[PDB]
Amino acid sequence: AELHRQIWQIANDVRGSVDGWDFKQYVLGALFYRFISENFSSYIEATDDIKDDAIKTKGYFIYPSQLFCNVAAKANTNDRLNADLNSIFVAIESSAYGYPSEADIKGLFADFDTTSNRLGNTVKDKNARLAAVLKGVEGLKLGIDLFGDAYEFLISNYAAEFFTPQHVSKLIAQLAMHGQTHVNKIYDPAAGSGSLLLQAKKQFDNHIIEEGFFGQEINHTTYNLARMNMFLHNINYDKFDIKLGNTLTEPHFRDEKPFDAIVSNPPYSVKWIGSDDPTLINDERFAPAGVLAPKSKADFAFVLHALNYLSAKGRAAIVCFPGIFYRGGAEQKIRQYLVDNNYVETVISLAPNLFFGTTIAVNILVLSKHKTDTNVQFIDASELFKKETNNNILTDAHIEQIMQVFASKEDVAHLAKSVAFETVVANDYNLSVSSYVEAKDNREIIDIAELNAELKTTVSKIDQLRKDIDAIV
Amino acid sequence: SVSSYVEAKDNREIIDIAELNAELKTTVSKIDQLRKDIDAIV
Amino acid sequence: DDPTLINDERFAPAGVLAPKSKADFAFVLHALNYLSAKGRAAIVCFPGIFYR
Amino acid sequence: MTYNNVFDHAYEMLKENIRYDDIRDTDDLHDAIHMAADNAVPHYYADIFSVMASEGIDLEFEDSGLMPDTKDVIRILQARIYEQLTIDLWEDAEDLLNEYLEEVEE
Amino acid sequence: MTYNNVFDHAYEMLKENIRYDDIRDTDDLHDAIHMAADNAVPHYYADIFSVMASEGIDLEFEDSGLMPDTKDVIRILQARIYEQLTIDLWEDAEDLLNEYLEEVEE
Amino acid sequence: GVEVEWLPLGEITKYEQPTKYLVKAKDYHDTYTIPVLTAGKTFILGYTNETHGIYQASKAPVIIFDDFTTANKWVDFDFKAKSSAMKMVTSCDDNKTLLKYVYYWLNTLPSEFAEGDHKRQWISNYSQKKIPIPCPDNPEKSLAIQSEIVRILDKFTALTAELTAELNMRKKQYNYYRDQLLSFKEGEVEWKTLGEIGKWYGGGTPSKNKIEFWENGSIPWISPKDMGRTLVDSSEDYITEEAVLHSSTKLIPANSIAIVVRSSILDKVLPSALIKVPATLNQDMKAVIPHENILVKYIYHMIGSRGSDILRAAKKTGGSVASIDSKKLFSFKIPVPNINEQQRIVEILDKFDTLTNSITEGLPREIELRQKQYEYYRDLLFSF
Repeated sequence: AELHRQIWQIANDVRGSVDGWDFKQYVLGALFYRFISENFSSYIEATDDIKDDAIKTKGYFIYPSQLFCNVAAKANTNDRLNADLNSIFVAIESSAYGYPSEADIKGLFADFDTTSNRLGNTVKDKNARLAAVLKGVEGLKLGIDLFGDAYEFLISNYAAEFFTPQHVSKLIAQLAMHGQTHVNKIYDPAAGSGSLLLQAKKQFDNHIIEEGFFGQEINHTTYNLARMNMFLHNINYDKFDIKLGNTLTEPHFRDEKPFDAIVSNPPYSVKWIGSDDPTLINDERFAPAGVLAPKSKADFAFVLHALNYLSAKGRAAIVCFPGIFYRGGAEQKIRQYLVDNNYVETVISLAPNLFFGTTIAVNILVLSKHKTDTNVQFIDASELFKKETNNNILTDAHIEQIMQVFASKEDVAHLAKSVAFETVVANDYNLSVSSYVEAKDNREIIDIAELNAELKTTVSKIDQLRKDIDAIV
Repeated sequence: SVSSYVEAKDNREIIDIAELNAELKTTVSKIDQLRKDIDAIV
Repeated sequence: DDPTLINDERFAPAGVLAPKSKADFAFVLHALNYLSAKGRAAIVCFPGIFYR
Repeated sequence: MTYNNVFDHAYEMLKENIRYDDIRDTDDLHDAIHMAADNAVPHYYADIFSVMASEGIDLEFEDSGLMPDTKDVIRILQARIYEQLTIDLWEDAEDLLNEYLEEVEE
Repeated sequence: MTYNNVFDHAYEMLKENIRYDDIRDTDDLHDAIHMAADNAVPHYYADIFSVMASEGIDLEFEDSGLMPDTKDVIRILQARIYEQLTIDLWEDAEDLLNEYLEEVEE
Repeated sequence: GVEVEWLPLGEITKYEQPTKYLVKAKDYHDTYTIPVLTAGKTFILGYTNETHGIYQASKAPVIIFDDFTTANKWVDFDFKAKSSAMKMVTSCDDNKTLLKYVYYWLNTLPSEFAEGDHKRQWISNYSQKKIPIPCPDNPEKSLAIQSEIVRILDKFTALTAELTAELNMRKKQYNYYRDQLLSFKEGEVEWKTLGEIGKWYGGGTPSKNKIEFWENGSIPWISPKDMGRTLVDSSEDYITEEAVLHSSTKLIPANSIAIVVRSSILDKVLPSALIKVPATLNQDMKAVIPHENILVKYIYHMIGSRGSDILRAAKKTGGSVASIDSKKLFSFKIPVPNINEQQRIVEILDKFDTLTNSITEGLPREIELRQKQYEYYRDLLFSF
């Protein structure tokens, strides 16, 4: 785009030419180091120094330790490292990431900068490689809040295996919002990356600041990129945490809180053996379920985790699988427990694909604790221009169609509508029976196609006649 | 190979023994036209 | 050629060399050097030769 | 991601549908095979092609009625996965009927 | 076995057909692309599915005339490989014409 | 029918899975005998029909295809296969159903059956309900008043079957009848080489990255996905008039013909069509215009009759997905007679295939319109 395209090209130059999972770590370290280089400069110049020195304060060091918590030195940054091009040797960054990550006092979010590993074959191959890589990194066009914006595509460089497409982020943001300007936001089990966590409050920071962003995820490098994701995008410091571990086996905080909004995105085949092998039969959140979740359908364990941590003022916004009729005897009654009260507010389907090789659409379940109580299944399949989302990725106003459907129970022909509570007690509580409104219904007329066919047969008779005449040349 | 490829599974048809067969098909088809046209009115 | 394989003994009367991705017939020009007057070679190839 | 990886998920969902539904019929549990094996197929592109590049499965059908005669190549591959898994779960159901229903007597 | 592995063989056979035939025409060298790119596709099952599981290539055609409307799924995959390689060799031939024919002046 | 009541489907219906199958033999050539009936086009090649645990397909059950579809319906005609996903529908009661009747009624509800989008199994849903039944006239005259209407439906299904049979025999006899006439011509007709009848044009293909060259336009584009027809007047693709700046194409006149040279031949018969608009075609096929000594219909029907030998002439060209060379397609001689033996015999063979060929001036205008109004007569007859 405007500067998406130029920095896009200069950054996609760096991707060559081997498996990018390993040297993407060096790319992350270089861009993270440059963001530190300019963030700490933006603090200390708020016009003195173009370049710095090695000061020995230990008090002026410890003032941003409680305030920004990136305390290495003054002159160990990327604007100051560019004097040392191909600096022998490569792993001085392994020293240059250690003393900023001392971080015992206070409030670390450290034990974190182990991205830049050591491979490599020898030390000089690493030296020439990171010299060329830092040459390409500093060679990026700087310009100033958009500096992590190309880093957006750096989190989606693999997805053109599981992060988010941005229209879904804006959808779940506009479904968790709004009208609940109260403590707090936000909580996230199966956080993945902080992409879907971003555009809710990054657009709506001026709405209200309330509290921190609460994440938890499994994979270690995904844990690292997630905990740098909201770091690089000019978000604050204090309670913006992602913990490590399975959210099912290790949820915390238990006490904090019945929240006001949560977002998530679960992957398929995140299984766990029921029902149960662990002590989650006797937990604090699956006693509402009664029967518990089976192995290969571990998605609804997240939504039974969801009603634990949510207040009746607040609402939910999560996503699920369309691959459902009843999901065994141990989940038909779980869908019965979901529809047993007005737990579910709305459900919204999408259109295939507009993803990265799925190729099917998704379910989107929006929940609260609020009595109306009609299970309004406001699905959509067209449109939903599901070919490409590049129609104004900043402000599409495509959710304005959905928010307009969200306004007051829109009974729109060839679109979903407000369906009753006991319209779905007749079905086996599926999604969607209603509505799927009846396109391409075509029928005919008695006599129009037959006097035509009579004229066609009279053409065929004279065809037979000059067939019989022209048997002799 | 092009050579030799000696002339297996090669087939032709018949000139005019199948035209009076299709003509008998059409003489069935005339009363088929009539059985559609009469039964088109209930 | 970059190497000396133009002037080798198994390529004395034949013709110009075999390129890189179509290196099948280098084995068969290697073949009929290592054969007597009496016996015979039995080699296998891709079908898709028009003239390659 | 081999064929055995998908076969393990289909195996465990078959054990779910036999176990927690407590069905003691061959035909209804083969309808449960129609439930479970269709729900155990992968959905990513590369996760399908990794099973297709693995052993066990071949390219060609036996019933061409599983093929939509169109550009839907991934539907054809998914139907081949479904067919191989339904054959293996014919054998697996004929095992697990007399393996499991003798076990649940208590 | 990525897409780039097959693209390197097609690249080198294109350089052969431009180089050792010494053709200075766009259309005849695109017929040489029709020669070389069709001869650089793999033939093993897993070596095709590894390229299909790799990046670059997608599933869907642009011309459905490359598809034999039948059970020949591997022909469809091979035609998709051929189509992606012919597009990349459109770009590669428009590079290597003015890259190579300026070089051979001696 | 005096009394009409709606009844559930599964009340008078026995549904069953197919029996156990192991029918993966490695060769199932046409020398065998069983009809292997599948979904879509309901015929794959034969197999030996006895002692395989075969269900043997007795006097009138019906089937359903398939998982994800539940819409394809075929009469089990005489005695056929059980082809490994044929889920069987029959009836316990025999004195009411006569389940070719419920075959004739099951295809009357396109409401849910025209929506195949998601991955589900729908067995219980059509297993429930509904059906219109002449109950409570049972068993006195329930099927007796159904006899007239099943006579209507059976004669009309017979109309469709005989039209397909006479179209088959018409195309068979016509394909060989093109070539006692007009062939082996003597004596002696000039064996004029192709390409000496007119400067025919190659083709050309733009790259499809530029949206300005691709999004709009009115010049018709010819690709072999749009081919396989006869007498193409337009196609799916219209290309931009600006895009001929770098299309590498030639604008051909409005009485042209076109011929595929890629991947249609080397397996089956190459198609051809009279292209009537000034259009452009791709790299993968060729445009033929003849020059003034002729009628273009004569060259068209000449190639359309001699296709089975001009595919033989340069058949292999290696084991490629690429195909027949340009030179051996260029170097074939066709008999080109005097002017009196062009227009008369081409009006003969042109009137004959403008009897046959789709669509306008053809038999499908009869056939699909009969199908449409047959379905509408079914829907009009089946109300209360």
